[PDB]
Amino acid sequence: LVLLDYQGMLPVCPLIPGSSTTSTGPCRTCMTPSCCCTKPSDGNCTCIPIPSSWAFGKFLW
Amino acid sequence: LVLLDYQGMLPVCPLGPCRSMYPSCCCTGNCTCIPIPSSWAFGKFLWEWAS
Amino acid sequence: YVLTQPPSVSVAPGQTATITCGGNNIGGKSVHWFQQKCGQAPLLIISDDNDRPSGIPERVSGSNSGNTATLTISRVECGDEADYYCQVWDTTSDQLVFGGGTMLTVL
Amino acid sequence: QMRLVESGGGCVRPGGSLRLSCAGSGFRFTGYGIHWVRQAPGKGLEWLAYISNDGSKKYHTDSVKGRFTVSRDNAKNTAYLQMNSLRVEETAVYFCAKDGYLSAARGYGMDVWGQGICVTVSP
Repeated sequence: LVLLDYQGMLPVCPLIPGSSTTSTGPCRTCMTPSCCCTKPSDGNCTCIPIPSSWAFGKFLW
Repeated sequence: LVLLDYQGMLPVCPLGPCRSMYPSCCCTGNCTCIPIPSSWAFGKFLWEWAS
Repeated sequence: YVLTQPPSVSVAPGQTATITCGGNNIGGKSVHWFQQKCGQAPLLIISDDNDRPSGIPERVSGSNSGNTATLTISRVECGDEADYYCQVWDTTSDQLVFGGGTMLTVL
Repeated sequence: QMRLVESGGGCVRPGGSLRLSCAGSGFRFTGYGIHWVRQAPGKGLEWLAYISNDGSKKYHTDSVKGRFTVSRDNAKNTAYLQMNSLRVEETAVYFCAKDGYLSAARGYGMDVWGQGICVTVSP
């Protein structure tokens, strides 16, 4: 489970800060478990891609 | 980490109307998104990954 | 990043309208469609090339593929007369680009 | 509901300056980036600037780069656009529109538009 997320095999969703700029966007821009999306009560589908490696480790930090 | 898991506070995409803020769906035409399980997301993902 | 869009489209009450805005690589971009009636603020009617917001009539449907992205309004009322604007974030130069606007005419 | 109000427009001399405040309400102003668009009196929409959900990334058009400058204050729920060295062809209707995505570095597309403040520039 530590070697798995090194390969990126654990698709743990990155958290959307909601108060600090990130690499979020819409569904279409995800391409350029693919990405994790939210529908805020005052916004469109905000989608942030899972990291290609250390997704679980990056989430835990 | 499993108590952190049974509370569903780590979102793992299992492997569509959408929904720091926890993302509530994982998406791959229209935007089709599978919801993340409320509790034991990592456990269910591992159970399906080996099955 | 030029976003070509027809200067005008004329339809009849009951028919359908297709406003087709086209870029070089519009298939790899998030096309948003806005509606602006005369003397009013533009209104988002299509997002993510197809996601219709809340309250927008379901007759409105966007599309995006290849070099062109189209907005189709089916069974247009006389109240659909407006200017419809494409909008994409050109990531190569990091600039938002609007289309030329298509003045819909519903006779 | 979600509503943006622009302020600070009006007649200015050719070469003057303005700061269009943009008070947003009905939404979490801290989580969404604010665009700035202008529409000439009879022409199409023209993107003018964008500022991220906190202010880290700010983008400008090439015709206004080095003259216009976005800014914001999430505590006051406002967004500003300092427009310096305003030219004659700069008269338009300026809108501030919130981006539709939380904490996005790029303004992929607006969600709620402002009312639009009419800026005129003439002797």
